[PDB]
Amino acid sequence: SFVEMVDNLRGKSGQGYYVEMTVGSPPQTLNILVDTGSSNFAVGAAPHPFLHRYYQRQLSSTYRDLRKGVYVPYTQGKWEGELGTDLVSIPHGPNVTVRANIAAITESDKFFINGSNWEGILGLAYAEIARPDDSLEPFFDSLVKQTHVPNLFSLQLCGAGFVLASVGGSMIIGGIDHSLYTGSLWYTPIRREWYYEVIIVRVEINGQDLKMDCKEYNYDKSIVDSGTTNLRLPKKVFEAAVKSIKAASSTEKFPDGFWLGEQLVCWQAGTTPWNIFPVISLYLMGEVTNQSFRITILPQQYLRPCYKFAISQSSTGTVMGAVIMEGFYVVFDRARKRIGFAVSACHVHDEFRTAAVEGPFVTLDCGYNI
Ligand SMILES: CN1C(=O)[C@@](c2ccccc2)([C@]23C[C@H]4C[C@H](C[C@H](C4)C2)C3)N=C1N
Repeated sequence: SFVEMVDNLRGKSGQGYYVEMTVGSPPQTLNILVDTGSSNFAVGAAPHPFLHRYYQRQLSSTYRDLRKGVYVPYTQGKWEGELGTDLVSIPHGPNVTVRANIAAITESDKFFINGSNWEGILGLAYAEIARPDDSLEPFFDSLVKQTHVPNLFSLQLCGAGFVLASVGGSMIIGGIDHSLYTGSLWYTPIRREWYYEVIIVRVEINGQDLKMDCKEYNYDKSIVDSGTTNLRLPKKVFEAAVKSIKAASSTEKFPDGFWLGEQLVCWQAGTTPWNIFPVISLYLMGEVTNQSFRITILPQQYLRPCYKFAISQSSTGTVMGAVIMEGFYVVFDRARKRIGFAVSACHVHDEFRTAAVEGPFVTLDCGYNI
């Protein structure tokens, strides 16, 4: 039953969402970040100043060494680990246990987050981007293969809403929980199975079309990534977006340090002039060629709590992260190579606007080949 997976996600604002998992025998309890933007099940497996718990392979009777190291450098930092398998469960997920690949993180740099309360990450993307290579079967692949769990999962990230603020959410594994969304689910095709890649065909700020060649929206790719807090946009699209948002909220302006996601902006006790900030609609390619649908997000989503501007620039394509997912119920339909969006039952909104998922919208080549 999906009811037992509701609210199985926790986290601190901007520090990601984690689900509780157990690894090894006896079950070692660990909080594991849900990451649709990577493909490795990787867990702290050695002491670390930010870690209060970690995976201890020696304490596990069911641990099996793969005798193989793995080195994962990335832009912001890195982590190194040792490959092995062990029994893995999600106490508030499917009532199953699977033998999955586990990257035991023995050393890392700027990977773990102070006070985040998670001790590892669950890469939910595809084998193509797994480390060291695509032969290391990702967790969800192992789960589907070893169990009767449907090849599909869905994320309802709720955020906070009215010490870093606490967020809640749900990861429904193996199906769709209809109590988690209202209205209709709209599907955009997963362009290719590595990241969860999609195509954005149009963008609007307060109804105003950005009027850009749609290739710019997906340059060099667009992905859905729960492991990213912000909505991240390619340079050219980011600037056009910020310009439009600066204009719409012209009435009393802010420091450019705020627009850069650096500085924060403060009112007090529900005096925030939400109405001054525009809505943002991303049109995603529909399942039918010349069709599309839009998801519309409020300032309550892209201003995260005093608030920070949760829209930032990208040199690696569009990243639809938490702040865009938080308005909606997102279905990662791997079995049908598509991603569904629907208005979330928990999305934050005032009494004049609401996050929306609306389609269809017709057009009369938006992908960035590879
Ligand atoms: C964009 N992104 C990352 O940089 C991160 C990552 C980097 C390298 C390997 C695997 C995953 C990361 C995961 C977690 C949360 C956040 C900071 C840090 C730790 C890297 C994103 N996961 C996402 N989606």
